[PDB]
Amino acid sequence: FCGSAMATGKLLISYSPPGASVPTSRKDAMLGTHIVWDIGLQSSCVLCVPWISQSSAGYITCWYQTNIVVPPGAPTSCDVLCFASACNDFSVRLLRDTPFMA
Amino acid sequence: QTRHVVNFHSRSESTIENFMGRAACVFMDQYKINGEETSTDRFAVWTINIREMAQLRRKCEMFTYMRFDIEMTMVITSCQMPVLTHQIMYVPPGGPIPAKVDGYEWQTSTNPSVFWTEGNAPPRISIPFISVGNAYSSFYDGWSHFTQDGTYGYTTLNAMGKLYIRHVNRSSPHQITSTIRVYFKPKHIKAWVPRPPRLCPYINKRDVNFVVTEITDSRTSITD
Amino acid sequence: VRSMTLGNSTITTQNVVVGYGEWPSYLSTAEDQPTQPDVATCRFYTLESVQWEKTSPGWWWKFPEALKNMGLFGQNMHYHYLGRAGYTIHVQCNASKFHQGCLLVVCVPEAEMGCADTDTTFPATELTTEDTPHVFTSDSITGKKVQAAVCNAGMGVGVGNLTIFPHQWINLRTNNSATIVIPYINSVPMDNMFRHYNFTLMIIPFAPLNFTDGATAYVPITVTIAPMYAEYNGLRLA
Amino acid sequence: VRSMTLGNSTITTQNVVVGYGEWPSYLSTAEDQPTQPDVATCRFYTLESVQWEKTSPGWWWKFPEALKNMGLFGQNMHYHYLGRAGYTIHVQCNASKFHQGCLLVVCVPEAEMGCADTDTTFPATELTTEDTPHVFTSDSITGKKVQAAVCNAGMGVGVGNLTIFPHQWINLRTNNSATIVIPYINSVPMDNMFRHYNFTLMIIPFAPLNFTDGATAYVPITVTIAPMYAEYNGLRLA
Amino acid sequence: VRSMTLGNSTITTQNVVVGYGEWPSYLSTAEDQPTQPDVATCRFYTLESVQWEKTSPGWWWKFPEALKNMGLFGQNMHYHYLGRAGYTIHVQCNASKFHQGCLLVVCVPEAEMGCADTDTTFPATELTTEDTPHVFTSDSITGKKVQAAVCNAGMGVGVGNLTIFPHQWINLRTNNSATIVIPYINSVPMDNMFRHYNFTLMIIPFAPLNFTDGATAYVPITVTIAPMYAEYNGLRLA
Repeated sequence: FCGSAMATGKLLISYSPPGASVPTSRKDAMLGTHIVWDIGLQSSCVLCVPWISQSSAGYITCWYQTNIVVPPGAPTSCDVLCFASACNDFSVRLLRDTPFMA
Repeated sequence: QTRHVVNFHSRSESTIENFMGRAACVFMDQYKINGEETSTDRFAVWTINIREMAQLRRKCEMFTYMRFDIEMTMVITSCQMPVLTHQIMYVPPGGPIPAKVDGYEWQTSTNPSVFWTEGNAPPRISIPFISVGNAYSSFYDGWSHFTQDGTYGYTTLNAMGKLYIRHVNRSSPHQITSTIRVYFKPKHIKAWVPRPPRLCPYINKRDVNFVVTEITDSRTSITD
Repeated sequence: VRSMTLGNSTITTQNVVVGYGEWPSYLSTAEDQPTQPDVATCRFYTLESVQWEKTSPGWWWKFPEALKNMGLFGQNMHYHYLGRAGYTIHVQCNASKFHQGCLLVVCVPEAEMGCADTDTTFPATELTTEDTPHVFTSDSITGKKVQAAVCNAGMGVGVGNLTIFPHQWINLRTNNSATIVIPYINSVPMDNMFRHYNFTLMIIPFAPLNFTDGATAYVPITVTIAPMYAEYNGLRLA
Repeated sequence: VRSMTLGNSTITTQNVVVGYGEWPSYLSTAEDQPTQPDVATCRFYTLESVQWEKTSPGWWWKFPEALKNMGLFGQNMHYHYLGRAGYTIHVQCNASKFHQGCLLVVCVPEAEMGCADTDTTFPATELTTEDTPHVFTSDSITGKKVQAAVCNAGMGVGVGNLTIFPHQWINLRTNNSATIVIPYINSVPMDNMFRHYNFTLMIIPFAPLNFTDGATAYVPITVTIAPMYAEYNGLRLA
Repeated sequence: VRSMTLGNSTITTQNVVVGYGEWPSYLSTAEDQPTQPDVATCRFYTLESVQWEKTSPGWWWKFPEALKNMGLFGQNMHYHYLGRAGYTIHVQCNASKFHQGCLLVVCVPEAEMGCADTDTTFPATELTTEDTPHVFTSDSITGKKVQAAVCNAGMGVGVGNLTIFPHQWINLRTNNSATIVIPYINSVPMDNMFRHYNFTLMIIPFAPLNFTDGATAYVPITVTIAPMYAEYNGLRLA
């Protein structure tokens, strides 16, 4: 969370399994897998998404649990950066040519 | 296709030697046998560098520094006679080059060359780590000539040599047009200083110049 | 900062008021045998966040049936007609440093509330709207509904001395979070979860919210309930 | 708060990202003998502070020759034609508590940058202006200079995955200071300090600066470099 | 007479053919983690009884998805997209003492069946009608459906030498009950339960039913499946 040091709110980060459908509402995301990430306490919440392979995948949605509460001095609109890597160890087998290069 | 349980645990195919050490064709060229006694179309050149084709060039730019033996195997054909014998002369970085098919450089004892006659297995010539430094540099943020002169980005440490190829047959009754395919392969390869992958397409084979490309493919909204 | 997790629900927290000095527990017969779900049920059910403005008089939720549409706990209410639970209730406020105010977070077992115009009753959809809270009012109201005026919260008592119950103050000067554990207060070991409202979580702002013309015009109050030690009747034969 | 001192230069600091897990060290022959200055050279060379506004796209410095006019280190570059060093780089931001933003402080060894309009080169004064930084741009540019558009920082790579190098995030919510130690990455043990730029300290704002109409319209970023374990060639006979 | 019970399902039974000499078992990684339901799932799912007349040619069920509407096992198929199970299959016949006949109760893993008029396919609702069985036919048939003629059961093999699979004869002279345990034969440890039919329980009368003009004109065949050691993928984070 790259907002102010005075901005405070909650975000609800839901994960859908690879077969399931996306939550259409915040309550339906709360009934599945989620983490109510309090911004005012910690500013960096870490996941670890399993069952990621190919040879119809999951979803990382994010919801307003609460709005961003801000004092009169700090700005109202903030940003959230995301990151991604291999969680513990990663398995990979069959080498090929990349599609990007032409 | 369908999403299967891809259950196994292996990273032997992700090591550097199992990622870079793969033979790829890097040089097609034609060269005749007769006519035009002073011509440049009777032999091949190919200054050896990793910046030959963009598929391999992209893999060498994962890493800043790397050192490796190279083991190339040529695949020589012919069109249109006797049985033909070829010559693949590798000159080192410090080495004289021929100007014509009948130059005296071809007889230099310090330029190793294979004499492959047609019909046998393809000729294989292996070249060790030549460079003056301790590794080949994929990128060189620097100037060849001191005091910020011309020729940006080209160091002389990552010079690998050249590969002059000709027929040894002096003449022929008719025209024979041979085609050579050089199969470059890194060997015993080490690599230092990883580096983010290339995003933009390549422009030229001696520079890093590029057109500003978008990061990823766009989608409609942030939530779809 | 402690990141509690239960099942597949993780919240981020920042002292617990154990209600009546007791921690919820199981009931421990072959004539009547309880079923202990344990699986799921115990996860955190975060309700919808509630905006607290300068003119908000209060809120109340009536449990156990406030969770009647909340997942497996709200689905085991329809298959078993007897049950009991513990309901750890976290109440954050995540206001700023320039906001001021104070809340009474109290649980009030057996809050029998009174109708707005007496000599009649209310249509039973005025006590509870499952997930969403019924607000109080600042003055008296009429009509076939709950007399929801503060100073006489629901029961005809003084709202100031509502502190006799398991409570916690949320003074935005000092703290923001409250947590209450309510170990199933009832006169029968198991009761139906749709007829009987075991307790009434009501959040009442004593000192009103105040701020200046630059801050956000509200403070969202987040309510999270974890049904602990929920056990039900048996459905199998003996 | 730790008040580090080196020689006759003291700074005031507030965790170190050791680049590639190695601390700089000396090279350990009578055919070629290095000279270790130790004296001076190791002191802190604070560059000019850089104002970070809402519309700043980034900056870059090219070392070792960014210090080419900095004291004895910038004078030993003219007398010895071979050298190596370590360059502890502190990057403070000293913003307020109401400012928000985020920086990527990355070092990028061997940042070979690309010309703005390809098929030609740039006049060598576009990569570096010794002490002062070349800024990036928000969009594409033309002319005989460096293609300094972010999202393709200098090298034609994605600017988001520039985190593979020795980096440090400066999130003004949490921290303000960064420190990176870069143990002389090169393919030859010693190289000339005017031809070759060993690394490129580039500071890139991912989340832009934001504030309200009362704060200062900028945040000054302070860069401090300490050349560690600098050693040169020998000038004496053998 | 043994009265087996599993969960809340008790049947009354009267030797087990363990398929391929192996008893089903669990799969025993943090990159992919299975969930073992154990609770429910293992109970007996009695299908609808099937009347066996003198002119019945046979039946087949395609599992695992024959249980796609059977309780929690048929509901965990919709929430998890990977799974495996064991399927103890009891087949009673409860005929009289004056009825005669013989059945082949065989399981046939990977029964890829052929279309009735080749050069085309069938509309995927011809292989399975969840709970109810598709009957065979006594002669050849046409149309976009399964070639369900016995002597070429589904696969183009001889129906007599279908005994290579896990089988059991039900000779009404001697016995009436069959039980087969099929330990999840597949080439991948877990597979989707709607795409792939792991095996095909087909009951084929070799010797036809016969009786006189006083007995009941049919013999009801009762099929009961207990999914053993069912495990699924994980839905939680790691």
